[PDB]
Amino acid sequence: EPVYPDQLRLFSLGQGVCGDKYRPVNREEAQSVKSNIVGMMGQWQISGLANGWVIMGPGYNGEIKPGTASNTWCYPTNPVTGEIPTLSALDIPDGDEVDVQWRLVHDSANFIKPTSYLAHYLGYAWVGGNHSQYVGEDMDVTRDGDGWVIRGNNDGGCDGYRCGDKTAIKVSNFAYNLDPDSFKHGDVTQSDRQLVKTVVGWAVNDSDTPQSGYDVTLRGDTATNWSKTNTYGLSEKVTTKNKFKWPLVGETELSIEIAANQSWASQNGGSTTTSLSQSVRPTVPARSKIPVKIELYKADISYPYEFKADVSYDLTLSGFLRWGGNAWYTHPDNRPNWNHTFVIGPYKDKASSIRYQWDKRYIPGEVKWWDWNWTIQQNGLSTMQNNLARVLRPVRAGITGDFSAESQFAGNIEIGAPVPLLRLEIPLDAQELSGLGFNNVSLSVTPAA
Amino acid sequence: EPVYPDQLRLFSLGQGVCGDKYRPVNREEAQSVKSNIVGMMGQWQISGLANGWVIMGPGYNGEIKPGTASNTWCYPTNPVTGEIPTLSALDIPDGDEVDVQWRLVHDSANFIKPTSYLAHYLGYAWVGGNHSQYVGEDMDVTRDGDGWVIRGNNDGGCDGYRCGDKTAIKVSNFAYNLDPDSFKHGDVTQSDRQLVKTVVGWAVNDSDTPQSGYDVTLRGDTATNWSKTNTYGLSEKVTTKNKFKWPLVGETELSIEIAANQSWASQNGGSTTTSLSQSVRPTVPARSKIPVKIELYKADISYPYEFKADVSYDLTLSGFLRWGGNAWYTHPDNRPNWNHTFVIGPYKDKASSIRYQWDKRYIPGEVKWWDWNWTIQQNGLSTMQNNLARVLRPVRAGITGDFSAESQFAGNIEIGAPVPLLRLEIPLDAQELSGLGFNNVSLSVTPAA
Repeated sequence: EPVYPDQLRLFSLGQGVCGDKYRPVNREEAQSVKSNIVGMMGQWQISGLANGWVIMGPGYNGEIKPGTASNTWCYPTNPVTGEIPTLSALDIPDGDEVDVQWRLVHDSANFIKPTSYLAHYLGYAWVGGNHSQYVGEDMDVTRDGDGWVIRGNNDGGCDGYRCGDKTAIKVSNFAYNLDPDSFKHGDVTQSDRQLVKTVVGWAVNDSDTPQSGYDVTLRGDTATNWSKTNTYGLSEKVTTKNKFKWPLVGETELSIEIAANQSWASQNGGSTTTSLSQSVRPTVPARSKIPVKIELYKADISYPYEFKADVSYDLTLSGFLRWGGNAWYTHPDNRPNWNHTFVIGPYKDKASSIRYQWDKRYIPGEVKWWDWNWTIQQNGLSTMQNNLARVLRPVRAGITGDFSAESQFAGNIEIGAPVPLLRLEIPLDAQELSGLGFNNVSLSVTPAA
Repeated sequence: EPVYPDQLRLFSLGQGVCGDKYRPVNREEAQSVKSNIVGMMGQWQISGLANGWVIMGPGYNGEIKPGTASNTWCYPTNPVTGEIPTLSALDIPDGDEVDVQWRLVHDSANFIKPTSYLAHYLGYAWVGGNHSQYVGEDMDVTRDGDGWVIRGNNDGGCDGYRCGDKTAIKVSNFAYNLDPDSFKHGDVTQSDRQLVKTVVGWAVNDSDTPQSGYDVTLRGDTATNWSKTNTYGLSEKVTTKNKFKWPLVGETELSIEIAANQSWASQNGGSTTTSLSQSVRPTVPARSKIPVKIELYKADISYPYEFKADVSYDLTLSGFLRWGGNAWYTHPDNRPNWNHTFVIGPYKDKASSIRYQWDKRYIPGEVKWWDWNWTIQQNGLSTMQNNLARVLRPVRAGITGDFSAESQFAGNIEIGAPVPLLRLEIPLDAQELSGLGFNNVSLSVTPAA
């Protein structure tokens, strides 16, 4: 009877008052899911729990102590049970795309067997070859254009009504979305950082009155020459939902961003240029000057990287539905030749979401596709969870290569101790800085605004 | 004027209804933070925005479309401005404790400079050695028991009231909490699952009445032998707040768990027996028997692992407060020798929490220590934000080693096509099975419920 974070619900109805049909989560429970509750709160928020206890936002390390609050963390009085576990991803080794599909589609234990049992549990008939008495066994795996078809082998002769019409399991419409959070790198091959130059000088306040309201700003541009290899071909078909900054490693800093909805192998490197945008606002006492320093750098890195790409695809089951032993909601007995497709990956619509239908299996208005509750009474809550936990298991391919970058950048503008005497007195040799890789470098003393 | 995700508050009062002193977040605002709002929502949760618009939970891919809901995502009508930015973590490689601490503390850019400036901005005097005009330079970092002290060098003479009384930045009381989520693993060295045996038999329905409503269940014991190495000593002082199961890699199922509050290096292996409890619900027709199968495996895995430990510590600033330029709330001008600790990491209390004091700087009765608003007027909001961001930047140390496991388990109980002719006639050789490492194995038949 564990509490399912995702069923929790926050209410604002007074001390210890839950919305209708829910009840308060007590500390004991709050403790077991502490991580998930704090994660849904504001930094300094205080929400109430049962029997004079409260739980605090991450700002408070999620402390749970005695207290009162007008809002309450509530949980269903009649909790929906048997959620589908989320197993750890099945890592597929990088390779060419076919290398990846092959390894997935021919995996008996992790794919063929479990998707087959699904079709079987749903109601499809003859999901297995004539050479086995068990389901998901003796199955030919045939290529069919882009997708793959998995059917029971007919070789020889079978015996049973329409036993000759084996169920097909079509796998198609593959996509590989790169997960920027799975970044990882090896031994930092090349690494080093040099101080190519320090720009020094003064800012002066020639008056008898001190000065504040003036921003000292330094602008200019520099560059970063980078490159990344892509050991395999799958790279050509992997994309990111949204752009991102390449992770920092070591000390050296970089300015690199990968585009979204664009191939990973098409963004193999290049030379981009960066701005310089510091703007300090120092106070200089009348008849005085502060020393101002600016350090210029040049560093570079080399290291093997590795990101993970989530593999998603369409699962299509087609054959005919059993007699007095079916899971469609109408429960046909005319052996209709059904054709359904679930999407194994991000939500698309209710019809294709095993997870959706399964989690709303109790709101009658929602059960418009598969009667998940029926499969549960037929095989038992466990067999169903486990079966689905395998089919919905996260499949991931690894994308690897080499990374190397060279960049130049400025440190911060630093001001020192004022000294007895706003205008600047710091020499810039536009020519020289340029030679070192710093362009249109300039320093502006301008009124604050 | 960005919306601060962590200032959001959910109310359950009806379409568009926010609690007092709060207003409904609109589309555009919801857009710019979509990632965070959807990350604070239950999987299938649907919450209202302004003007009949609704934002959906993560299970729905966080979709924003026209809709109505009972609860509303709200925002303050007077938010606290200028939140301290949260930078990207600073990853430090594995190594012995001192080495890890050294790499953090001896870091000028990420540590010395930022913490020095903090002390400078707060009013501490002489935060730098007399070899540099700039704050945070010519700093001597010395070992002070278990901590470290960063104090300005004193060689030679100095010039300034009590300038020989350099402020000291003392870093101490380090803690390291391993993040079970940070888990990563290299190339799977050893890996493979041998089918050591496959028990086969039949389940017979001695009646004319098609029996069902009873489930067959296998049960017994078998061991899992695991070992792991810890490359460095940082391990001896790291823990986990709560226990956890070791992550599943490949197919080889395991059952192993790390205890909480037990040094990582003290849990390097052992042999832990694991049970086995499969079960199926065979619906067998009249006068019939079905073939049942149970494959028993043996698999082993080996791979280098790596987690991440969050580094926390106390930061104490001590020196005297500058005259006419100070930030303690009472603003002393008697150059008192001050002493103060900040806890850099999880929350501990108000006095030692920069984030708290910063977010509550506009509540008069909350300003009992440092006057943050002062520093803003003294250096500018942007300068203060960037400094505190560097100072509060998350620091994670990496934990590494090798892991290897060898276990045994049963696959699911599979059943086949019922055949013309509940008791089980599946033979179990206790001795054979015990000789293969499978003990107390048995098959029971009981009422499905």
